[PDB]
Amino acid sequence: LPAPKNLVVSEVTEDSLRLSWTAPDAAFDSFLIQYQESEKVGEAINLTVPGSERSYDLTGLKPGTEYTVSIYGVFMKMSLSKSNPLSAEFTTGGHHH
Amino acid sequence: PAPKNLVVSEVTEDSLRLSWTAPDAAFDSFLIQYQESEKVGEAINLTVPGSERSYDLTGLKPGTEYTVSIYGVFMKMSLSKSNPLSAEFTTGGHHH
Ligand code: NA
Repeated sequence: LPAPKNLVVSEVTEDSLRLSWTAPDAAFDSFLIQYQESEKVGEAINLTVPGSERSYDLTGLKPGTEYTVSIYGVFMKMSLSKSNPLSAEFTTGGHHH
Repeated sequence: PAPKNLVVSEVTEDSLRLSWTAPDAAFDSFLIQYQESEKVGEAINLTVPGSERSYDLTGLKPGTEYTVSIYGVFMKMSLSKSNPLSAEFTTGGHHH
């Protein structure tokens, strides 16, 4: 099954991590990115980005701090379901020929 | 849920005007299938919008029994996520 791959940082500063990853073209409608300080100090944060993105800047971080980052591909599927049928027999007017 | 109360409202020598009931907005459309009863493998299929409660079957043979089936059709939307990809990264600078 499809999934994001190759999660790296392309840039780091004292308060940011610029993420980069790969994914099959149009496999995903969006990405869910979850991040939190690794020791679990501070809030777990959830963000969404468009499915065409392959990079994202995590900003407003604390210096010298380890973060656990998770990325999920998100996909929508549309299908049609069918009820059980209702059936009846009817006869047209007139004389059979 | 499913359509209920399939009847004809009108019959002529060449037509059957179908009528049925369904809960408001239960279905996005209806599938109607019909064929001469004493016949196999000549079925006719069509769809109508989910707001409709009648449909005219025309160009039929006189004095002939027809089997008619109606299905309620609903559009299902699914939202799913892949397996996560996870990594740990350290920001720049000195921890405080
Ligand atoms: Na779901």
